[PDB]
Order: sequence, then C-alpha cells, then structure tokens
Amino acid sequence: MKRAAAKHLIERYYHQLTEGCGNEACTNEFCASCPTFLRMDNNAAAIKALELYKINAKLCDPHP
Amino acid sequence: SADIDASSAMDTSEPAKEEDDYDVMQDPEFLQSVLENLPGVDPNNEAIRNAMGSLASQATKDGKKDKKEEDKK
Ligand SMILES: [Zn+2]
Repeated sequence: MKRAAAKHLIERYYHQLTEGCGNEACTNEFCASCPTFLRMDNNAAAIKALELYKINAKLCDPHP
Repeated sequence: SADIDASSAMDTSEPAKEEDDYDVMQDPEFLQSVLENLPGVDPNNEAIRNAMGSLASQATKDGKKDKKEEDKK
C-alpha cells in the first residue's frame, strides 16, 4: 500500500496549494492563502505538489 | 532499559526501514498516473512533460561525450 500512500501525499500537497488553510494568515510558505504563496494553475500546482513530495514538506494542517 | 530509568529515554533507537527500501521515483508509471489523476492535470500538458524531462535528467546524468572537435577554438 506504499504506492497508495505516495499518491495520497501528493494529492494532499496539491489540494493544500490549491486550497490552503483558508485563513488569511499562514506560517506555511507552501500553503494557499499564505501571503508568501501565489495562486498557481492546475499544471503549475501539480509540479509544486510533486516537488513538495520529494522534500516531504510539512502540511499546514496537523498530522492525524 | 526498563530496569534502569537512566537507560530509558536514553541511547534508545527504533529503526524501521525494510519497506522504506521501496522508491517511488523508481516507478515513473505510478507517478505519471498520479499526475493524471489530479484534476486539471493531463499528460498532454507541456508543464507535465517538462517536469518529467527535468526530473529524469537530474535522476540520470548523460554520459555522452564528444569524440572529436574537443577544442572549439
Ligand atoms: Zn496554511
């Protein structure tokens, strides 16, 4: 199920970038709504999500 | 060591590799499907193709080398 986990991580990162925390203020550079983050396209976000996976960047939301 | 309080929380390790050996980067097919699965993302997209090209280049370094005209002069 390792393959599925990898997909889930990428999916979470993609949605986080295209969604974010919804809050205007965010301390996460790689998170939507974050002043330091700029809106990206579906393709652009996909690339960022893939890159984030490689670095295993932490998500804005807390872990389960 | 439970017997010794000092030992506990000290010099204690819990390695958990094994499955960690599996590398996603070693499965481009799976990665491609992931990108395609994402909404608004298609394999026909230039951005997707460009990303794979760059990643592939970094993953593997070309060993090609000129056999002549080494000195441009
Ligand atoms: Zn956030």
